[PDB]
Amino acid sequence: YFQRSVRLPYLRC
Amino acid sequence: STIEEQAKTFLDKFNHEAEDLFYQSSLASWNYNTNITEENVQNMNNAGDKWSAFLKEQSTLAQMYPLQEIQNLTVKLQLQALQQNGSSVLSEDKSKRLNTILNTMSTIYSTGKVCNPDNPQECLLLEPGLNEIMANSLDYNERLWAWESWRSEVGKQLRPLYEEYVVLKNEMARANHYEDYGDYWRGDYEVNGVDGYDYSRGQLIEDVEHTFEEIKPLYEHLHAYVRAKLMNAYPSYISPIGCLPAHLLGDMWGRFWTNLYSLTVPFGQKPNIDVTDAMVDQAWDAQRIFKEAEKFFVSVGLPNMTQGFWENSMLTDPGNVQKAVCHPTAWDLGKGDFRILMCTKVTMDDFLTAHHEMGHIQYDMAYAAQPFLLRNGANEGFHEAVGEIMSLSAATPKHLKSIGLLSPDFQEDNETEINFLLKQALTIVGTLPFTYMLEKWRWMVFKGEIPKDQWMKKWWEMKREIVGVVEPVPHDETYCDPASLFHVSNDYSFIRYYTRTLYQFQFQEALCQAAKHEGPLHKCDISNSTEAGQKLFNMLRLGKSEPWTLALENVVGAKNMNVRPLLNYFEPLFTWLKDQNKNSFVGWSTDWSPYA
Ligand SMILES: *[C@@H]1O[C@H](CO)[C@@H](O[C@@H]2O[C@H](CO)[C@@H](O)[C@H](O)[C@H]2NC(C)=O)[C@H](O)[C@H]1NC(C)=O
Ligand SMILES: *[C@@H]1O[C@H](CO)[C@@H](O[C@@H]2O[C@H](CO)[C@@H](O)[C@H](O)[C@H]2NC(C)=O)[C@H](O)[C@H]1NC(C)=O
Ligand SMILES: *[C@@H]1O[C@H](CO)[C@@H](O[C@@H]2O[C@H](CO)[C@@H](O)[C@H](O)[C@H]2NC(C)=O)[C@H](O)[C@H]1NC(C)=O
Ligand SMILES: *[C@@H]1O[C@H](CO)[C@@H](O)[C@H](O)[C@H]1NC(C)=O
Ligand SMILES: *[C@@H]1O[C@H](CO)[C@@H](O)[C@H](O)[C@H]1NC(C)=O
Ligand SMILES: [Cl-]
Ligand SMILES: [Zn+2]
Repeated sequence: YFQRSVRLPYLRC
Repeated sequence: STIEEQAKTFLDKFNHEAEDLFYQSSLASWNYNTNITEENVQNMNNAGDKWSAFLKEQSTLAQMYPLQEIQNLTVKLQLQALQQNGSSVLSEDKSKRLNTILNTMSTIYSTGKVCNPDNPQECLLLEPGLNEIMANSLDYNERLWAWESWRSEVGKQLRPLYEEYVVLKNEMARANHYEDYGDYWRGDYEVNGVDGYDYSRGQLIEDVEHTFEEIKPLYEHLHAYVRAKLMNAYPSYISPIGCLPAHLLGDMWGRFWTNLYSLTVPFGQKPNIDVTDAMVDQAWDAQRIFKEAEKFFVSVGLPNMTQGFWENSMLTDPGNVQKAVCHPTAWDLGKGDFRILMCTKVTMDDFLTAHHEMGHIQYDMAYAAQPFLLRNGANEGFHEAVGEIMSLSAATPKHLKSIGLLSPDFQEDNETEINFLLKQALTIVGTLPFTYMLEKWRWMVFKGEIPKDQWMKKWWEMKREIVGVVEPVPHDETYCDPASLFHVSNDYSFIRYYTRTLYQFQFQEALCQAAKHEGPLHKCDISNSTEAGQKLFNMLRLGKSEPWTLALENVVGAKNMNVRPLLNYFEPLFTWLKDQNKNSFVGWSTDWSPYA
């Protein structure tokens, strides 16, 4: 999952 | 040009590129989640590479413009967000290594399967093979098999990977001048320089533990009642002074006790407030469920779903041909693109979840007009709370009667009330000790307070001491039982599910006052109250342009977590449990275990 976050751009699906 | 004029020019450039690139990446991610194929994995991996590189470079550029010379607070906020180094502090080799560890852990969990000891040609996965065992089996031995096989086959694989994961994450966090990775995670609640609305990272631990104290008595009584009814369902297997066995809690870990309702319902004669049978008898499908959720959100004044939602969403399992990631998710891709992915079943759980995810979507639509980095929930718990208050109203028997899942000739009484509150408690209240204990174990491990040779020791001690749950089989340090849960082995912070639960009741109290609700809070449904909808929207449209403390105070008039609304919600059930437990023991001994 992609995210509008500089600190956490990508979450493991 | 002034520093701020340059900053404005830069931010407009960054926002345009970010929108286009984020839309592209989310399209690839959607393809992979809807269609699990090697090609789709490739595309998503490359999209992620591009996304992270883009953010590294833009953050580097945004470093130029000093914050002290910026007077526009919207601009200042975007800059503040874009200036965080994050995981970029690690070396290319070390960052690559950590990425590979996270990817490996995810793949292990998703492909993990266990095979029957005899006839080991047919195997079971977590989703769905082992999950249905843990949810429905009434056989102590079959459940114990699924619980122990899953934690041994899969947990032991993740144990060394988790060990290195701790080291590398701690290195990144300390490089960003955080005490440890747990501190880095707690950063989500931090607020600085907002004149009395500030919130420090240490403050969250104190707040969580202080509220958990007040939670403890209600949980103790719920626990004693559950223990009693579990003895009726697993005779000879449960002590009346002991912890509960970990495989008999209704799912793979006891994260929710929802599935225990059928063994714990206090008044079986009264009509079922679990409307699964009503939905099936009335031939509901996922279309019906989601249209009902849409109707709910319209009744409070909110927009109904876009045409793109009904065209692009995935509301049912595609079939055996193409696998999908069936974790219910609400997608906000940008460019007016909103979707939901849910492999929807005709159950109450999915009816409430549909309401929850559509709540996520309504939050996203409300803050769409904000700048890119501000199109977010106020904190990690705000989105979950927003979905949970929707399900709070949806679960009420009054609401179920209004949509026809209870008969028109249905009457509330104190017994049906007790049933409703108990079923609510099984999910909501049951998850609190579990969530606090898991996150506390992680926090201590990251802090270095639990040596490796004691990890599974300490964890299970905490499980007995705080959750009141005991392992059926002794577990040495070859195991990694925490990593056997998706969120732990996929690097998700977990304390949000605690903070969500408090926020939700505060929101609900406030909204019900907006709806002029008369009665106990647990009888409140906000349907048809455009006033409550307006009140919630005023906060939803904010995005995260204001710190979470102020955003909370705008709806509930409080700057912090408050536990009182939760207790008021469950007060009648608390009383009934205290009376029902008058002959039972309340509490538990850490020393009783099934094996010894
Ligand atoms: C999901 O992935 C599969 C690949 O495994 C795609 O299937 C191919 O689709 C193309 C057209 O897009 C066909 O020409 C091929 O014959 C298909 N191959 C197989 C093995 O099925 C599929 O298109 C992807 N998308 C969806 C929605 O299924
Ligand atoms: C910060 O700068 C933004 C521009 O990025 C300003 O936004 C404009 O504000 C005026 C005032 O309502 C509007 O008429 C414009 O249409 C807005 N345009 C854009 C492109 O955003 C904002 O007002 C500034 N904030 C402060 C406090 O001065
Ligand atoms: C929200 O308002 C609608 C319309 O007033 C309600 O639907 C009506 O419910 C009454 C009884 O409450 C029925 O006699 C009508 O036939 C219903 N109207 C329609 C168009 O079906 C709905 O029940 C209200 N929601 C709640 C929770 O009371
Ligand atoms: C990010 O790191 C660079 C170099 O280490 C430093 O100059 C900058 O101040 C850092 N930014 C923050 C927000 O810590
Ligand atoms: C969506 O809501 C509108 C009002 O906002 C309502 O008139 C309409 O019936 C709904 N959509 C459809 C397809 O009817
Ligand atoms: Cl466990
Ligand atoms: Zn959620």
